[PDB]
Amino acid sequence: LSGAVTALILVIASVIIALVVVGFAFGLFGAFTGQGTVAQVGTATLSASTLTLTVTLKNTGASTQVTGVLINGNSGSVSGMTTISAGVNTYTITISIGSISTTLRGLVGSTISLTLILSNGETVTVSAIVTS
Amino acid sequence: LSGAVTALILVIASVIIALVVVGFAFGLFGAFTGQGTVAQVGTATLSASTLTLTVTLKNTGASTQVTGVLINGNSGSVSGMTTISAGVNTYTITISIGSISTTLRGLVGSTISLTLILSNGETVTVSAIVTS
Amino acid sequence: LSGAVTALILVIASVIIALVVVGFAFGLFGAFTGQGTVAQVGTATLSASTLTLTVTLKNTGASTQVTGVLINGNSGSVSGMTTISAGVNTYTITISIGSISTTLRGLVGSTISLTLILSNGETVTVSAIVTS
Amino acid sequence: LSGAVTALILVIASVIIALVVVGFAFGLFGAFTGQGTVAQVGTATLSASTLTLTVTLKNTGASTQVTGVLINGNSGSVSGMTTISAGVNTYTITISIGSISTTLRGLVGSTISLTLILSNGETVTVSAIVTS
Amino acid sequence: LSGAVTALILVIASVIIALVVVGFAFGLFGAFTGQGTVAQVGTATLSASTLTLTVTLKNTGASTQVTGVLINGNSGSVSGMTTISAGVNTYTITISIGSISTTLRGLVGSTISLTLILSNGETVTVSAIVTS
Amino acid sequence: LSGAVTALILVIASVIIALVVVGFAFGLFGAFTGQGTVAQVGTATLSASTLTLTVTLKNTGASTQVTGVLINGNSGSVSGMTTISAGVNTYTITISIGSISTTLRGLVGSTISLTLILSNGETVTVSAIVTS
Amino acid sequence: LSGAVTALILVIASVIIALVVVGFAFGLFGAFTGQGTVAQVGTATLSASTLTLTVTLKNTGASTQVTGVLINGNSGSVSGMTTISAGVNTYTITISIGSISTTLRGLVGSTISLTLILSNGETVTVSAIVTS
Amino acid sequence: LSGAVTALILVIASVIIALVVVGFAFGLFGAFTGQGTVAQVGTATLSASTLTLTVTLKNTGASTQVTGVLINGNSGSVSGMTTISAGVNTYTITISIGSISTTLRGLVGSTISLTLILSNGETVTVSAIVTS
Amino acid sequence: LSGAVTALILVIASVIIALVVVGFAFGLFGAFTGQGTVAQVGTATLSASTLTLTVTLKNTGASTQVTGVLINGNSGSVSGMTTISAGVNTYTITISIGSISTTLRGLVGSTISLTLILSNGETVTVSAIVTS
Amino acid sequence: LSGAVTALILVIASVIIALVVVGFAFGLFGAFTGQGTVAQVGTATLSASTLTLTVTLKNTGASTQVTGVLINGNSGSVSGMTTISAGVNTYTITISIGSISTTLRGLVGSTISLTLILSNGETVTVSAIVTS
Amino acid sequence: LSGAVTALILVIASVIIALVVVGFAFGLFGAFTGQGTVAQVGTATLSASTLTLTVTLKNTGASTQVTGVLINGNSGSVSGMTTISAGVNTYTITISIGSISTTLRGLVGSTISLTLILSNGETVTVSAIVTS
Amino acid sequence: LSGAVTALILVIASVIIALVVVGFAFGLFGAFTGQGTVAQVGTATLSASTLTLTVTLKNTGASTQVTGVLINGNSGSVSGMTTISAGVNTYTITISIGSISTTLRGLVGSTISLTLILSNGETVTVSAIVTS
Amino acid sequence: LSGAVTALILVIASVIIALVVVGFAFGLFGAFTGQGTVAQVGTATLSASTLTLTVTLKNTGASTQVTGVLINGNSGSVSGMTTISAGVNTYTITISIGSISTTLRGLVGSTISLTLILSNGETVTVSAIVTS
Amino acid sequence: LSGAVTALILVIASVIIALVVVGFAFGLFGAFTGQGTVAQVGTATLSASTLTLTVTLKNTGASTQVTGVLINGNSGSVSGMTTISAGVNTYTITISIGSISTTLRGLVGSTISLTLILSNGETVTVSAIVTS
Repeated sequence: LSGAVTALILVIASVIIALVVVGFAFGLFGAFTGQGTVAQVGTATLSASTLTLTVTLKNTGASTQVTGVLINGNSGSVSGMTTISAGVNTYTITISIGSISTTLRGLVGSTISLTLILSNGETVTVSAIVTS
Repeated sequence: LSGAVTALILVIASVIIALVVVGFAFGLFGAFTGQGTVAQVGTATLSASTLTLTVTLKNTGASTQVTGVLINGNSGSVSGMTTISAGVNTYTITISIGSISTTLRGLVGSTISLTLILSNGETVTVSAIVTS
Repeated sequence: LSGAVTALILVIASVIIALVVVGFAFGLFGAFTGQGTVAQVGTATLSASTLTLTVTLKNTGASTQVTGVLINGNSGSVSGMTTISAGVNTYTITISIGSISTTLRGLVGSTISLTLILSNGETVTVSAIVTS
Repeated sequence: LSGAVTALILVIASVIIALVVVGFAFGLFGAFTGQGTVAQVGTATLSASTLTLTVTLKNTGASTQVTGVLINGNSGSVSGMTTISAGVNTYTITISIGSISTTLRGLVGSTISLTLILSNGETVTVSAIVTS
Repeated sequence: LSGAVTALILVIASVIIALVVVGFAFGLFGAFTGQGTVAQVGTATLSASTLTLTVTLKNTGASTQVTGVLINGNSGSVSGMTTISAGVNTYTITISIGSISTTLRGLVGSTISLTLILSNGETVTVSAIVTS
Repeated sequence: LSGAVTALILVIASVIIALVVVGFAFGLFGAFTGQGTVAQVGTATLSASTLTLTVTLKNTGASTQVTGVLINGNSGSVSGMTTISAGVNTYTITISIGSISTTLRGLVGSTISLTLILSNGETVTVSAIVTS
Repeated sequence: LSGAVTALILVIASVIIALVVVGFAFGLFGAFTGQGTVAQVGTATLSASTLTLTVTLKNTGASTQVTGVLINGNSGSVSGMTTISAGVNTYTITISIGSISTTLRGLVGSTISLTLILSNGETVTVSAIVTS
Repeated sequence: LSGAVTALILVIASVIIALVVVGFAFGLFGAFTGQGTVAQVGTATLSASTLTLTVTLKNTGASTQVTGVLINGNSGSVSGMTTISAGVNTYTITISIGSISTTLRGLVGSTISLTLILSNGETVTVSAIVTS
Repeated sequence: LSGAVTALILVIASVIIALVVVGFAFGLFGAFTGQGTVAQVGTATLSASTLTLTVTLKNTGASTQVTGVLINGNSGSVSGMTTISAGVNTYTITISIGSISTTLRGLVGSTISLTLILSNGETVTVSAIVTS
Repeated sequence: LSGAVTALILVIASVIIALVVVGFAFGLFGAFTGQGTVAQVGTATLSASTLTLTVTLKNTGASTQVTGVLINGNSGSVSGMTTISAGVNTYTITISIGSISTTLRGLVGSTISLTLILSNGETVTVSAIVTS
Repeated sequence: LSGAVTALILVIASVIIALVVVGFAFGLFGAFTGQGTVAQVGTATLSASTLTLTVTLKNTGASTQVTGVLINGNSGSVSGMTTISAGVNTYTITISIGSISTTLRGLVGSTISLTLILSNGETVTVSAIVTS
Repeated sequence: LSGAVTALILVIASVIIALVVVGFAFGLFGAFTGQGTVAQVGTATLSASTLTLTVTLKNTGASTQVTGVLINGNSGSVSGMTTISAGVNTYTITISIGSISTTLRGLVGSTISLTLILSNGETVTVSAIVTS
Repeated sequence: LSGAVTALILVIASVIIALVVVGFAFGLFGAFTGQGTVAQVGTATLSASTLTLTVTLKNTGASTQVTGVLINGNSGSVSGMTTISAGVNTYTITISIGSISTTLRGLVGSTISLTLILSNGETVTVSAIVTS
Repeated sequence: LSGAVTALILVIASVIIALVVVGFAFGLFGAFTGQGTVAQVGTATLSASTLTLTVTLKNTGASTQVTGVLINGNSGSVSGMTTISAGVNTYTITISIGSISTTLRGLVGSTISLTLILSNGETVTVSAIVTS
């Protein structure tokens, strides 16, 4: 008599745990699909004199914050417009690095490769032209 | 004399309980087999202008209700053809999100990732092409 | 003489009472063997729109009624085809609960667990599929 | 003097009743050992056009019948070869559902999961391939 | 003569106790089945700045309170809308915890995993998207 | 004087009968202690082609013969090594059923469960491998 | 005495359930093996004026059908030779689309990429050379 | 007296039954361990013209019979070396299916996937190279 | 008077019988607690060249003997260090099976499952690595 | 009479034990969810001359000590700021290995792979750039 | 004449003793149902530096104090908040163990197992995460 | 009276037995919870020259002793630090196998998996790096 | 009494069964850890004149013989250095296939792809360069 | 009760199994992150007069041994600086090759490709200019 009731209790507990696991697995699918992506879609303009970067970055997911920016050398924080809206938009971003200041004078008119770190863990690689 | 009648009473009651448990266990097998699954079989199309989603879903179970949808930004409700029939069918679904409206204009011709919230605790990842 | 008559009377009375007890025990054996067994042998289809439960029940003993049904929130009375015949049959039952009404539309296509309350004290656990 | 005869009568009745209980327990053991076990051994073929199932079922127990079969949408009755012989044999079953017919044509070449409903309180979960 | 009377009394007492045990065992079936199954059915949403929790939860049982919540390592209390009704409905919960404050700005737009601790002892794990 | 003789006669008769009953109860104890124990101890090999069974049994009671053997559907009398000695020892048994012949060819290399009806009212559950 | 009876009943039920699960799992292997994949083997020719596609498709599994075709613009519907036989064969398929009709005239002599939508939830990438 | 006799009879019967169940449970361990599993070890050459399969199969259990083979089109009987020995051997098997004949001629030099429906309720996925 | 004497005799005999039964029941406790428990602590190794088995067995009970061993297809005898001492130990066992001799030479380096048949009514399941 | 009392006691104990097991099982989920997940977010900072490390680690679990750091050939210890704070943060940590010192001067400006080992069995791959 | 008086005395005594036994039986059930049941409902916390334990135990029975606590390797005496109040509460538990000190440093943030020793003779497993 | 005394004595004996069994079952809880669990939590350095082994194994259970070590082809003893304390520590274990020496020198820098057979009945698999 | 005796017997048997199963599972993990992994580390030199193969294979497990070597057209046996010792070694293998004789002369100085069939159920891909 | 005990033991065993599997899995991440990646970073110089070689190599991971070197003509042993330290260095390696000895005089000042066989199992490609 004691065995069967325990069997039913164990069956119910196993069903409950299985349903929780399945629900969490589907939640992972949804969350990972909706995490958010950012990638370059067109050539970006970078102002060498003022260290201002104008970039066009698409977003097919949730809003993402631009935590940091890095170059082939030193990496510096963003000055303005940290937030990235969903969809394709034109962003005005100022880069403030002590070492990079007054070092792009000779490179005006030639392409430069940059990386835009994102808060959600994604990484953005952009190629841009620099102008005075 | 009391011990034997007690033993037979307990045996009969325990047999009844065990049969009930076995029957419920088999009912669980049937219910989980027939719970119903949904998966995509081809490229879908998401209209950019009217936020109209055209998608084909393969169902191998009971009719399911599409309670919600998820897009790049906020989760939104669906307002057309919620019911999902059995077999293979083509659906036309309208999405109602105020904020994400008109953002799809920039992304015409690209590829997008969707999620269709289903009633039976299931999220179906969907791939669609954004068209205007 | 006085002792002998008393001994004879006592022996006869003891034989009578022992026979009565044995007959009662055997009647108990028969009644408990034939008290009635109820179990579910197939997937139950539960409707959320009209709150109607379709179930299959096997009975190898006495016929029994369904006094009530216990669902997620609270026990509710049954209003259709309470009587359970012998053998294997299909019973269609209408459940009337005001409080739990209009909650099951979110569960269409999922699986639900509900318990039947029978007249003879036995509780039959049932696994069912929610459909609209 | 009645005490001794009462004790002897009670001992005899207890012995008979305990023997009955033990015999019933062992008979129940034998019956449930030979109750009838059915499982699949090879992939089943389901014909979308004719709704014919070419399934091979292993039976390690007593003979049992197919009361019904449930498919994605609605459970339906079976037409031929309901009786299942002991041992592994190939069976042909015709499935009749009102609306399910002609819906599986889009599923040709895919995989479908269905469960049969046997007589001995058992549901057999069968994997299947739809065929043209 | 007293032996038969004692045997009868013991038989009746054994019957009463056995019926009580059977009734208790059958009542425990509903008592455990009705405790409810709680599991996520769709991706949740968490606001980093306001630290307010939006989640969708499915319940197949009685109302269950959320005693505490833990996200990374620490357990915090919930502010409002503690009670969880039966069925699938959206839940808005304000989360109060000192450690999380000023930390989630890094994880904007990134998937996170958190668990809600319920009153009935059942635990639910949730996958959620952190939003600004 | 008349009463004392009857009292003496009744006392002596009651003592004699009580001694008889006590001795009979002790005889029941001794006889039921060594009624016979038979339980399978090792894996049994069943020959498919000739339908020959090879099982190992453990005996702790008096020698008991095998009345018959029950198989999935048919019950047939044994033909070899009916007698079971006390202790653990291998037995070779030939089963005689007309229909079982050639039926077990499919299950070569598979497990099967059989029952051996014994003379002393005991049914022994047996697990065996069908090897050709 | 009830405990051991429940033990054997539960053991037999667990054996049956495990056998059914194992049989279904092993059947799923062959079911998902036999579904068969389709991949183009030779260069395909698409006739711009008559919208006729001459493609050879290698089918390594069960027979499938071509529900729809996807081209540079909107999707299309096949009209002839929908059924795909097993093995390698040359197929003649006609595509019917209203708006995209005759637009290929400018692309005569070039190469185009199209995707076929098969019945078994499959998309087949096909490389096509347009001819006059 | 009678109660004590009944108690001892019940104790002895319970010991008998419990030991029988324990012995059967331990026999099940050997029965399931010794059933035998068969898996492919190396690439299997196939003859397209003669429709002969040259496969190497590893068996670590009991002898088994290859009941049938499932090929892309439809399952067919195997007419060569149904018997499988223990250890690792090279088995030459001739497949007898009329419809699929000469279809493999096109696929000479490409890999193919087969399924063998073993006797002991097992399907072995086989990877083979088609040769002529 | 006779009734009083009968009552006294039966009371004394009943007390003695109850003490005997409870003593037997309590003795069974130690008898079954000390029966013997056997399981492997470490992986075994079977030498194909000499058919010597090296296994580590954990015993938490009385001494037991290895009556036989179950291998892939057949049951063979053991001829070395059958006796098992209490406590974790390393044992060397020589296996003699003529029919499947020298077959393991091809299987060197693979896993294998083999079963030990003990004399205490138990079957030990042992995992081993075949080595030369 | 004692049989029913034992039946009730065993049922009560079994129910208590089953509830204890279920409560422990839910504690397992509650423990596992908060065990912590750590992943890199962006390019790290490495100083060759000072051997000072500053790396950003996403933290979603309980704060844990850093047992050590993994370097090219030899594992390394942690000098300061061993404790980690939940959430994205920048922390200055010093590796203390005598041999590795002054070796990094050769590889200034080249990508390097490091590993941070968590105390609770987590090892995370870190990609960094070496700077002077 | 004495026979009737003796029979009446014995009958009254037997009735009184039987009623005493029946009344004693029910109080036993009452005491065992009110014996005190303890189960876990939430994840616990252990401090590495101070070893302070805070756990929530569901209490469905009479107040049962904790005599001691088990740890991974030893038995830990209770030094704080021995008393337990029925219902979910917060307890500050300190363990007086000397050699075990400074052994939780390396486990901070990992799953740990503990067990409570109640004063009523029951033990409950604990799942927890230790913190610094 | 005779029946009443037996009822009382057997009830008391059964109650004592029931408490003994329940106490054993509840003691088994802590007995098997504290049996000893060990896991691997960090990269284990292996020395090629002196065969010195540096591991990191968390001990969340009872104090245990490493009974032996298994390598790719040989099994050898452990030289020092056989005892494993509670909590994560750095363990230096020396292996003494003549054949293993100097063979692993060619495997410097690779990944090697080792086995540590514990004394509590659980085996441990370690991921190790061969260093010189 | 009888029920409690049955309960103790069942508990002891269940503990023994669980111990055996857990020990066998740990044995499985040990065996799979020690089964042996074989891969290639450098280019293989194949002599076209006498079809002699020189390869360098690393091994992390037991010695495994080379059952067969496969060439583009036909599989063949090996003649020397069948045994593969643990650790990185240089092996010389002679292949005997009549058909491929003198065919390799045209491939002198060009890349080729090989295949090895090891005894431990493994296939190895070997890149080789043909030398005259 | 026995079922509950078995459930507890199996759950605990699964706990240790899952923990050890997770730990071993993370160990693989650690080991393969630390395996050691070696590649060329600058133009190498080979002295044809004395077979002297000067290359610059970077080892981002563990110390690795140059077991052998391979050129187009043949592969010979290395005699100079087998050991590789962490970080870049100028390696003066003496190569002993038979066939190609004193044959590079003609190609002095021309590009050549060299291959070195490392200890961990990875090969490298060297672009070197041979000099007189």
